[PDB]
Amino acid sequence: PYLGFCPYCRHSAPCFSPIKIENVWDESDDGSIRIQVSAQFGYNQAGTADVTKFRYMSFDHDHDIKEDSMDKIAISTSGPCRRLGHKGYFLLAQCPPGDSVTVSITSGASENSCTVEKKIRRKFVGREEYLFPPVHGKLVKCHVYDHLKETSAGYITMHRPGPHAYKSYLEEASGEVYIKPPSGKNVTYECKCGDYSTGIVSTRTKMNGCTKAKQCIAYKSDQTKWVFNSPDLIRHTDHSVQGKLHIPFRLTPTVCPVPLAHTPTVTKWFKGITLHLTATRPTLLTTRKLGLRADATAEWITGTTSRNFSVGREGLEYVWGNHEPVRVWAQ
Amino acid sequence: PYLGFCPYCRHSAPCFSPIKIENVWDESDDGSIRIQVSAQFGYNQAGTADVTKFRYMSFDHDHDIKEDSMDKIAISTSGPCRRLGHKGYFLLAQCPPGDSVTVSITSGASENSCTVEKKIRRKFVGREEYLFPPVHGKLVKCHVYDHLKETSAGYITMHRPGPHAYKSYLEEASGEVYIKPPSGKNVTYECKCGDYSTGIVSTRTKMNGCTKAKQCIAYKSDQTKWVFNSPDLIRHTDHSVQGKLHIPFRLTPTVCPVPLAHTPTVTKWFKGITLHLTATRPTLLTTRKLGLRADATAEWITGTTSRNFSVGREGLEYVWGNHEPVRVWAQ
Amino acid sequence: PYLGFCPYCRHSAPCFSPIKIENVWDESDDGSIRIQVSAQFGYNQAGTADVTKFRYMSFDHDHDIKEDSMDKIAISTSGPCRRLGHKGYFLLAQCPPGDSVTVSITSGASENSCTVEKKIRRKFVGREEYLFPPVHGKLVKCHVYDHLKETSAGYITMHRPGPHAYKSYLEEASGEVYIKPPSGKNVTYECKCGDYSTGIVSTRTKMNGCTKAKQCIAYKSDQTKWVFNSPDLIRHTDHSVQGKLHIPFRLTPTVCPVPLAHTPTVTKWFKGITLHLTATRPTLLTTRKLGLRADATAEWITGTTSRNFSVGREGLEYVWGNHEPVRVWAQ
Amino acid sequence: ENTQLSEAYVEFAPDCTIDHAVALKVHTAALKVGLRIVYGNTTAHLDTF
Repeated sequence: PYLGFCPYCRHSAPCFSPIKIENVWDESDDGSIRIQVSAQFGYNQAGTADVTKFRYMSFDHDHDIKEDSMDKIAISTSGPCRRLGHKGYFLLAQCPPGDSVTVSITSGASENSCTVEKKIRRKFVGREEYLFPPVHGKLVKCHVYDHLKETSAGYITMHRPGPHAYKSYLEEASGEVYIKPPSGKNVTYECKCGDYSTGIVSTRTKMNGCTKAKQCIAYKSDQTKWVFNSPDLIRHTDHSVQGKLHIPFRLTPTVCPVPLAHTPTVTKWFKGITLHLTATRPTLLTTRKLGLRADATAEWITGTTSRNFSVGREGLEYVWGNHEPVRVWAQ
Repeated sequence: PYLGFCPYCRHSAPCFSPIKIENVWDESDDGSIRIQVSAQFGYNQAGTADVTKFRYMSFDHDHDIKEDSMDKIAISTSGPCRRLGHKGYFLLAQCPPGDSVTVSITSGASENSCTVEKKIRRKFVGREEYLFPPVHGKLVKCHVYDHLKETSAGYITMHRPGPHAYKSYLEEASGEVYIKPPSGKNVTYECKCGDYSTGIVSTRTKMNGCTKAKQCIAYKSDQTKWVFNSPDLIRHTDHSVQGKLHIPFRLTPTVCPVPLAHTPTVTKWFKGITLHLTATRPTLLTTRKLGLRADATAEWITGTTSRNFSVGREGLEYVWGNHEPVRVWAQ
Repeated sequence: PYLGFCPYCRHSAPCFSPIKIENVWDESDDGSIRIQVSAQFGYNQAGTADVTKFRYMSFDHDHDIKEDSMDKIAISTSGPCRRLGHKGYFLLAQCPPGDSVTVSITSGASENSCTVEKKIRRKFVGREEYLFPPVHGKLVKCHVYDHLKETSAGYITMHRPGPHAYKSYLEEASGEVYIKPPSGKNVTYECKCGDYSTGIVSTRTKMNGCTKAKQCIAYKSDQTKWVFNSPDLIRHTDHSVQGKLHIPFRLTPTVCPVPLAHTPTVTKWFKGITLHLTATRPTLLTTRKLGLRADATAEWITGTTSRNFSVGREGLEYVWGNHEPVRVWAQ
Repeated sequence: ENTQLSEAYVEFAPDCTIDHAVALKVHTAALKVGLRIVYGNTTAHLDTF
């Protein structure tokens, strides 16, 4: 549960939150969006799997791992995003179009949000635009993020956390710097107050030659956890790869329904065609000659129009929307 | 209270919900929207008028009629919509512009929504676009949906419900098909298990020659209700028209306030004019000559601009926005 | 706390609210928006400063000053707006882009809103578009509304309230006009019922020669308050300037962070340059020759592209986004 | 016979104190230059018209 530097917190400014996004994937054909924040979901305080709740980082100088429930998180881009699934470090949700993605935790009045830019556009599959998958239509090949929690699109590498300095650990009194570790936690400290010095103190300890608070650092040795290789953390001295965790919600292939546009009306004349077309939505027409030269043309149309096409003895081919190709040969 | 095959449920798929929209009207000049779902509103359990509650279809194998309140229905297109009226089968509300309309019941955590495409566009009346009806302006003819509950824009035809098979009614045991009607309800059943057979069982009854549960059908004889001629339901054998219910919120004519654009400034020269125009919004200027040839032109302008118009001896006529026509005659 | 004539109340129509907007300012580089409504904020019933509550106008024939809390006012233009500050007559909030601004009080189920048109546009500072102030970038001069409550952008002038008539004060009985002042308040009245007549009644008083209730006017002499010079009030006979109050949230200068675009790649040839440019957002490129003739050109680019520029011996200068100017001299 | 006086005028917007344009007329442009002169071993900075 690391916390990091979100570019846009609740109010206006970049600041440090436990739920920062760093990267987003939007490649699924159904518009399903997979998100990664520094928080981890579906696990209880010790990390054991518990779907209903999650654990995250604390806003205190002890900086332990705190918890909340699933019902108080929200995802929103332009309107609210419907969540689809969650596995630890990763989320997946369906949501409306927008220019940025927002995660928000609402611990009562304690609101903490992260927003990151991402031009999420409505995408579709086939040769015609449609808002919504129609009830009737052809079944074609598509790729959608698998809603199953136990899939794997890859792995992410985790390391030991690096030093995390604090200032409640330090204090100035009568021009002398003392450390104040919390109870029972062996806190390692170091500084140059003149000559270099390092050690571990578990209790309030005085330093010699130290004249300013800013001169020293103290922090507890928490090696019992693994953190993502995030770009907002100062890493341990040994950044060996130590853990790999799966990237859930693998982009699986499947079938998707797509409309079938209005079949044209062919109005015919000497060596050629005049196709009358109706399409409420942008639909692609693609034609090509069947001889040595293709002379292929592709274009999107809306509304109702008509197109003249010369047909040679070699013939012509046209594909209207998702309909199958159609061939012709002039007389 | 039939339940329709809403193309779009809460999550992503088509399902069967009691609140399926089937068709929408958006012609009213104020943007008021009339919606028709399979649910009804303003009636209590027996059907007697009760504004504060509505009844709808049940999600169970007894499939009775259940109820809820108005306060848990919501209408939304791009943002939330303000309900303006409801009368049995019909709803009316004002909506912000959007591409689809969504009805949603929030029975606590039990969320049931239907969404259907409709390009609702912010429309206006007059010769100039405007966000809102201004406080000051001309009073012009319009047609708005009447908010009164007891109006009638027409009628809708209702018939007896057809057969509604169920699988809780049927069961397989030791390679034999039995029926299990709910308590005290005479349930009609039929199938071919070899030769054909039909009847009614009010209690658990066995069938002979029946080897598969899929072979037969059972359903209770509910002739005490009338259902809309919906395209999602298998009708009764006799689909005679048996009821006509009024289409509320008749599109009544009335008056609207419409803005008056900035009066242009005429700058003049030998046989003609130069109109200086200011208009914060798209506003229509239309002019025509007063001789044999009209040579009329019409165009929408935004911002501030100027237009030169030749004026002959026969004269010129111009209409700026909603202002009255103005005539001129060259010297 | 005057109440005036908003063009758009809750439902559809212009009507009288205590929270009408009259004017809006949107020039702050952050998009912070300063609003003025007829209501007050941060003052308790007597007017003494109390942040958690506000006072406003009453919807009754006694028309006293009523009160409510800050938690039930809301600002929204396209989505909900985050309030930043409040000072008596004035509000300030961050709003998403939109075409109009709405202030709404939700006194439980008593909703009173005013909406006014204002094309608020997402604005930015620098030579490139950006959705949010980036974490890293150049610090440039900007101007933002100072969030401090005790700043002053100016002053506004207040005057004694004018006559404010009512009808509960008047009554028709047996073809005679009587006045019914509320308890203990000396209410001034006047009319011609034939000849002219004026006075003050603190109790139910009869009028002679008065045949219709519409013939007269009564209202209490409330000179113990000062009201804004609003255009929706009938002023007192003596409209002398009698108060000035500060316009909070002065538009103060400060520093703002702005991105640095991708440094272009220069591909060189005989007396000239080919700049290869990448910019996710509209970013401004501006070049000029260093001789007698500037030949300066400026243009916004998106995506990735390339531009050929002839460079003379005298040289060429280009500025890419917020990057510093760069000079070149041909060989 | 219900007469009304309707009046209006204009002034500066309250935040014009920072958002305002100023109209100027210029005259002959006087140029002043800063120079560094080094002669032999000695250098000097000076501004001259």
